[PDB]
Amino acid sequence: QTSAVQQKLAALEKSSGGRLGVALIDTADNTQVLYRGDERFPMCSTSKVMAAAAVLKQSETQKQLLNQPVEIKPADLVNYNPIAEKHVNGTMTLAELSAAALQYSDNTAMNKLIAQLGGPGGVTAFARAIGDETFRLDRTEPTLNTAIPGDPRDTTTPRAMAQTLRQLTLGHALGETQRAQLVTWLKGNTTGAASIRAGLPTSWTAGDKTGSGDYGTTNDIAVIWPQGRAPLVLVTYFTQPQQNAESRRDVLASAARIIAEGL
Ligand SMILES: *[B]([O])([O])[C][N]C(=O)/C(=N\OC([C])([C])C([O])=O)C1=[C]SC([N])=N1
Repeated sequence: QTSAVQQKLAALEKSSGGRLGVALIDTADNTQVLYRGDERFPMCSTSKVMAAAAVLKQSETQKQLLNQPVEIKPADLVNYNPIAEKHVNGTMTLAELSAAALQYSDNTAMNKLIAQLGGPGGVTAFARAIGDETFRLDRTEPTLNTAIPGDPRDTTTPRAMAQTLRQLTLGHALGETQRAQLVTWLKGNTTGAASIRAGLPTSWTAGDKTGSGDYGTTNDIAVIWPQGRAPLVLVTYFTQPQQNAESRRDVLASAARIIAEGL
């Protein structure tokens, strides 16, 4: 079946010239709305939620892990390091790295999370441990953002990422204190007002993690507390046919608005 909402998303996609993937979970009734929900998309920085969550899981058995210092060296800097460059020849704690990765999309910070987990496969292993059979992280920053059409590296599906984000932020994949920490981090994101949240009333509370990469890849994953009802989880992924395509956060906002309309 094709619902009215799915028809509108396809219309949006046609006008956009790219490929759009959407997955909604409404936690009031657990119902789902998907558009290309089982197609793979490059995650880009939306993968940082899984990495941060994996380190939060490690911290459940190490009370001091989030305060553990990690050395930042000049050679560690990559393409986008707004927080880590302040700490070169110094240290950042794993909490500071997590916050920088999530709230500023610092890529050096992400590489330190990946290293703490033993490499990209450590992030994938955590995904599997919490029931996500789809997620895969294969590379570090910055090459995990190449976003080449047809490449399975560093991809997931909208369906899988919505389910995982629900389990991490509203369910019991993490301990209570760690879940709260992840939600606090996402709610303090600085990069998201033009993406999913631009399509929802600005008055609704939400947290999100954006992603950007080559092929004009423009992504967002969000947990949303709408006024008067149970939270939503919403994934919007978008990627374009040209390697040097421009960002299209407006397409994510438009997808979110269509979903909101549909409630
Ligand atoms: B993540 O997807 O937010 C990390 N993003 C990147 O590394 C890319 N751009 O990030 C900045 C510079 C902050 C931006 O302009 O979006 C990136 C990697 S490949 C590419 N074309 N853009």
